[PDB]
Amino acid sequence: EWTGDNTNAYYSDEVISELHVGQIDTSPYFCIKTVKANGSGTPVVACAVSKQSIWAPSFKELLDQARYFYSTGQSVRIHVQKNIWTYPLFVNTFSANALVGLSSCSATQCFGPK
Amino acid sequence: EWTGDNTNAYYSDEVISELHVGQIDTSPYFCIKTVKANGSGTPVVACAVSKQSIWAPSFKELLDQARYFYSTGQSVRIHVQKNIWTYPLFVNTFSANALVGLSSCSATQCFGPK
Amino acid sequence: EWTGDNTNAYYSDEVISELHVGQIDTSPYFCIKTVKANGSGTPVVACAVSKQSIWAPSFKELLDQARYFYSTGQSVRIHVQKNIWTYPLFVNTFSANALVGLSSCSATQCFGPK
Amino acid sequence: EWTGDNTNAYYSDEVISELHVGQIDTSPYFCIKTVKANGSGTPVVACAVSKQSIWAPSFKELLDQARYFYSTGQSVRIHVQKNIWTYPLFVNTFSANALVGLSSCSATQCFGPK
Amino acid sequence: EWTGDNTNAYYSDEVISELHVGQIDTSPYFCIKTVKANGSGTPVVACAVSKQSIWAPSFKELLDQARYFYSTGQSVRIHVQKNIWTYPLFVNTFSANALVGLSSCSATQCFGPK
Ligand SMILES: CC(=O)N[C@@H]1[C@@H](O)[C@H](O[C@@H]2O[C@H](CO)[C@H](O)[C@H](O[C@]3(C(=O)O)C[C@H](O)[C@@H](NC(C)=O)[C@H]([C@H](O)[C@H](O)COC(C)=O)O3)[C@H]2O)[C@@H](CO)O[C@H]1O
Ligand SMILES: CC(=O)N[C@@H]1[C@@H](O)[C@H](O[C@@H]2O[C@H](CO)[C@H](O)[C@H](O[C@]3(C(=O)O)C[C@H](O)[C@@H](NC(C)=O)[C@H]([C@H](O)[C@H](O)COC(C)=O)O3)[C@H]2O)[C@@H](CO)O[C@H]1O
Ligand SMILES: CC(=O)N[C@@H]1[C@@H](O)[C@H](O[C@@H]2O[C@H](CO)[C@H](O)[C@H](O[C@]3(C(=O)O)C[C@H](O)[C@@H](NC(C)=O)[C@H]([C@H](O)[C@H](O)COC(C)=O)O3)[C@H]2O)[C@@H](CO)O[C@H]1O
Ligand SMILES: CC(=O)N[C@@H]1[C@@H](O)[C@H](O[C@@H]2O[C@H](CO)[C@H](O)[C@H](O[C@]3(C(=O)O)C[C@H](O)[C@@H](NC(C)=O)[C@H]([C@H](O)[C@H](O)COC(C)=O)O3)[C@H]2O)[C@@H](CO)O[C@H]1O
Ligand SMILES: CC(=O)N[C@@H]1[C@@H](O)[C@H](O[C@@H]2O[C@H](CO)[C@H](O)[C@H](O[C@]3(C(=O)O)C[C@H](O)[C@@H](NC(C)=O)[C@H]([C@H](O)[C@H](O)COC(C)=O)O3)[C@H]2O)[C@@H](CO)O[C@H]1O
Repeated sequence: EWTGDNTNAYYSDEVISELHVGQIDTSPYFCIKTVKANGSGTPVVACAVSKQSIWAPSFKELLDQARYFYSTGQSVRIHVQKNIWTYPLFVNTFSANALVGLSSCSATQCFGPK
Repeated sequence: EWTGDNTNAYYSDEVISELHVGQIDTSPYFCIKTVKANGSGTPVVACAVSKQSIWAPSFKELLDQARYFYSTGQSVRIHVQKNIWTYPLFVNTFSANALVGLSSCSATQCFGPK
Repeated sequence: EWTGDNTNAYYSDEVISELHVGQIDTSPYFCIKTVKANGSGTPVVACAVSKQSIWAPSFKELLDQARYFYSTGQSVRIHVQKNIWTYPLFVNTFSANALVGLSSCSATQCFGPK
Repeated sequence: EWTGDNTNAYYSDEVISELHVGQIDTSPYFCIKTVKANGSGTPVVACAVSKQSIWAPSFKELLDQARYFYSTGQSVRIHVQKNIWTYPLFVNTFSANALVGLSSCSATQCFGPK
Repeated sequence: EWTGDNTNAYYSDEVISELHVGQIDTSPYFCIKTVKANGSGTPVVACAVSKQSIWAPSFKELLDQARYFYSTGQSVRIHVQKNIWTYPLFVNTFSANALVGLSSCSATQCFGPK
């Protein structure tokens, strides 16, 4: 598997606006919120939980890269795979998206799979 | 278990104002204090111990997040599980609360379980 | 093997312009895009992939160093080994270049092999 | 054992003046120096040594926390256990104080065992 | 062995001018160049190789301490042991000096072995 599989969803020109970290089922997890840098669209919520999903190996690098991007506030493309999380109250608070990639976006192009 | 369980407590629009690191019983641990962004209400102290309680496997993420929210001074929702730590002079100095989550807060809302 | 083997290629006076982090084939990975400080020449793309290639041991060090040199926008020499990644989609989204070294530069020389 | 044990000694309103990193008999170590924020008293020196003494599990948590309080220069409470390091030249260079905790100090009381 | 053995060599009031990360013989390594803050004297180049020499255990501590001092630009004392590294293409580019510790320096004194 790869972040750039067309079986994943991505969203260009996003700013990570909120950040949460917590625990579920003996696993640490974090979620981010992103909103469009130009005020449009609707927000995207994605999580990563450290020992679940096929994306578990990525957890610490994702979290670290989320934390960095969140602090600079730059334009980023956000990559997810839908319909991964299953605890109903959890997906209610956040969503069922699994974070799978982050790409910095210039004003013209983004630096990730497309 | 889950950070967002209803058996836990949360306190919104807090800002982390104190941070302390030590060791207890061969265990790294940290403690934070939080005060209302407006300065009213009663402070919240919560603690994480790296080898103890169901919440140990998230020790370092929570430390890393508590540190980041500590430096920015931003307003956050802090989540605890009360009546966890039992060494009475530890508890007297700090709390019986286990830290189990940290969410960023917008002025709108906070990005965490309710 | 060594970063400064003549079987490797390097590009001085570059600026890490873009950063992407993702997961491929159970490995967390990152790529960078470096531009000549002025606008000259063609960009170079280079990836490091946890647990993959002979350069795997250096993954975390090159990821932290890249994060730094990218936060500063300072001049660097970037060292690569060509034709390492073989997945044609990944190679077309990025490059086959394995990142193998990163050097700061002053106004005259860069601090690394050449 | 605990940072807060009355058999341990501590110092309020310190600022981490210096920071040093080295190795001694197999172990990475670091030493800090603190002086009172008002100029009073005499400097405190404290060291932590990896894989050595009962405080060894805290080495990296304590180093990260020492680095951070160093970078900010904020007022802190340093907790130590005295007479731990015996290496005569090392102690004459720094001290035999083993670093057992770090506490933030704000307008009101220092956040830690008192 | 100890950073401050008089069989080692040190230079005070230096600034970390350049940083390089790379890999050699399956081992991440890094090197630094230091110049007198007053401009006097000749640079010192020192390196740490994560798998080799008796200073291996402190590889990561020194890496983290070098990166911090390099980012503040503050004056330091660098300690090295001469004539450690043997591979001539490596020593010709950098040095045979192994990095063995780092101290922060006042305008009057350095906090470390003399
Ligand atoms: C000139 C003009 O008027 N352009 C606007 C645009 O606002 C908008 O185009 C956006 O910018 C780029 C190209 O113009 C990108 O292609 C965007 O396309 C994607 C993206 O984010 O990269 C493609 C991606 O596959 C889509 N993701 C999914 C799951 O379908 C997303 C997504 O559809 C949007 O970002 C919306 O996301 C949310 C949650 O709101 O877009 C593109 O957004 C263009 C859109 O058609 O409308 C023009 O008017
Ligand atoms: C197409 C199809 O329907 N195939 C079916 C599956 O629907 C079916 O579903 C799985 O059954 C398992 C047996 O209980 C599990 O319950 C699966 O859900 C869990 C899991 O254990 O893996 C339940 C668990 O509570 C979840 N944890 C959290 C924090 O939410 C996990 C977790 O969500 C996932 O591990 C991570 O996300 C994913 C999707 O990877 O999901 C359940 O899906 C299964 C047999 O019952 O196989 C086919 O028969
Ligand atoms: C009077 C008495 O000891 N009764 C106990 C039961 O309570 C006991 O479960 C224990 O509760 C104790 C206090 O009532 C201690 O918490 C026990 O051990 C420690 C531990 O080391 O694990 C002691 C230690 O002081 C505690 N650390 C701190 C910072 O307070 C820890 C820590 O609190 C643990 O995480 C427990 O907290 C929770 C809710 O998980 O507990 C603890 O075992 C039971 C078996 O011990 O039967 C009686 O002996
Ligand atoms: C005699 C005197 O000091 N008079 C006043 C004091 O009111 C006050 O002195 C210090 O004020 C601090 C509060 O900000 C602390 O209360 C000091 O108590 C401690 C401390 O640092 O917490 C208590 C601690 O137990 C002591 N540690 C040890 C090993 O004994 C330390 C220590 O004695 C001092 O920090 C000095 O140590 C060194 C190396 O310098 O003190 C309290 O003493 C302060 C208010 O203005 O100054 C005087 O005016
Ligand atoms: C006011 C002004 O313009 N300049 C002064 C200088 O006089 C001063 O020079 C330094 O003064 C220091 C404190 O007095 C030390 O004496 C320095 O000597 C050492 C050192 O770095 O610690 C002593 C040390 O033992 C020597 N190391 C070895 C292996 O011999 C080194 C070494 O010789 C030098 O660093 C030169 O090395 C190279 C390759 O360049 O010197 C002394 O340098 C100045 C700081 O340089 O700051 C002002 O106070």
